[PDB]
Amino acid sequence: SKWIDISQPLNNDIATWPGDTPFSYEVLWSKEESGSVNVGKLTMSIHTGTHIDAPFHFDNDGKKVLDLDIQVYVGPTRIIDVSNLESIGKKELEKFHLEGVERLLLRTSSHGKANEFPDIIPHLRADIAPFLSEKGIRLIGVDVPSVDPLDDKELAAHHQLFKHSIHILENVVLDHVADGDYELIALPLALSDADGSPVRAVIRPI
Amino acid sequence: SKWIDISQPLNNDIATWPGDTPFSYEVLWSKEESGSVNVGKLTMSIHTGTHIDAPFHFDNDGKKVLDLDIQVYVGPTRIIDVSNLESIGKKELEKFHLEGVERLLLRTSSHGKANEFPDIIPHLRADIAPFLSEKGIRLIGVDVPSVDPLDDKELAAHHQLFKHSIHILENVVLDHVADGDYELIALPLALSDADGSPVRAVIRPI
Ligand SMILES: [Mg+2]
Ligand SMILES: [Mg+2]
Ligand SMILES: [Zn+2]
Ligand SMILES: [Zn+2]
Ligand SMILES: [Zn+2]
Ligand SMILES: [Zn+2]
Repeated sequence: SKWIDISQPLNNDIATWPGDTPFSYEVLWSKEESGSVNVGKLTMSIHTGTHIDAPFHFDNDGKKVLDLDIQVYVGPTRIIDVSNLESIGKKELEKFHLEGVERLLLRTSSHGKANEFPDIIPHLRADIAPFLSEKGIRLIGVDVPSVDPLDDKELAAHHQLFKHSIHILENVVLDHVADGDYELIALPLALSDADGSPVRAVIRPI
Repeated sequence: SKWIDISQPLNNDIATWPGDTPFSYEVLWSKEESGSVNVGKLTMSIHTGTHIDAPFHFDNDGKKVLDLDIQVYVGPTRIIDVSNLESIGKKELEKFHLEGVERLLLRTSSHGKANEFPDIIPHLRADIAPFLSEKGIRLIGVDVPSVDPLDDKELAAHHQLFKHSIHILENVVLDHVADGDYELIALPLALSDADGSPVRAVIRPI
């Protein structure tokens, strides 16, 4: 079975958090100019497109990207539909059979426009974290830019998730994939000091 | 079996090519400033650390990163030792068992210092490409910054490899891994317009 891309295309039209570094890929020096190669430059916010958060993003004493365990970001994953819900917590996830699940992707289908930043999204409620952690879930992914409300300064979901050893993947693209079981790859770059990393998230049906 | 990291750590001390953008990770907004999060800004040449080249790097009409087939960058890989050789071509690879191999990583052990740019490296000779392609090899990886000599402006190996449908992975770290068969992951970011991408390359022993 083929790997399926669930990442947002990265280009100058992609949205960012309000005021954050705009995405920029540019050819600084062309093959015609250099006589051999197109020399590029990439400038971006960490939290652009499909990406993972490190605890340092919301906790000054939290792990940086390179400290994160790579095993978390590769392996069996379950994908479920949680569309048409203002927020997702224990109550909403109790209806799913999640025994033995290690990684969980949530399709909210709430936004899905990579080149616009949403005004509101469905967030995850804090009680989701003990619930998921008890099941053995080590990674949660969402198809929106955040696990907390866009205007929230407390970031209760970010904090509680990492308190329970649950890692965070944001802006996956899931409208073209069915619910069910897959193998996931969503590896951070080896960034020694960073608060997160863009990733190429892909999945393969089991 | 656990995944093993074969990527170079990315930080402000990493080496770059002569003439390339220096690597920069900075915290744009501190948690003190934003009131909630540390937000990072990443500026880099795509040919920094462990990365893949897109044909657009050396051919104006070549594919950009997002156009590359993701299947090439995930799957069975063989790792072999080609240390203490000034250059590697058909002659040097004939002695290896490579039947059915799809992806090949070459340990030159020539450099291995991510924070220094080498003065000389072992390059791949152009006759490597028809040889590897005939065996079905779709990806070649090296533990140095280039498949061509550092001062070479023609980039014969880059061109010939692509001419034979062989993709290119550079700056893997292989000094801590044994020869043999593994599963490789080395996925480019979903960069619409780029000449290459940093990757998180990891391997798992069969
Ligand atoms: Mg020229
Ligand atoms: Mg603390
Ligand atoms: Zn984020
Ligand atoms: Zn986040
Ligand atoms: Zn390169
Ligand atoms: Zn190259």
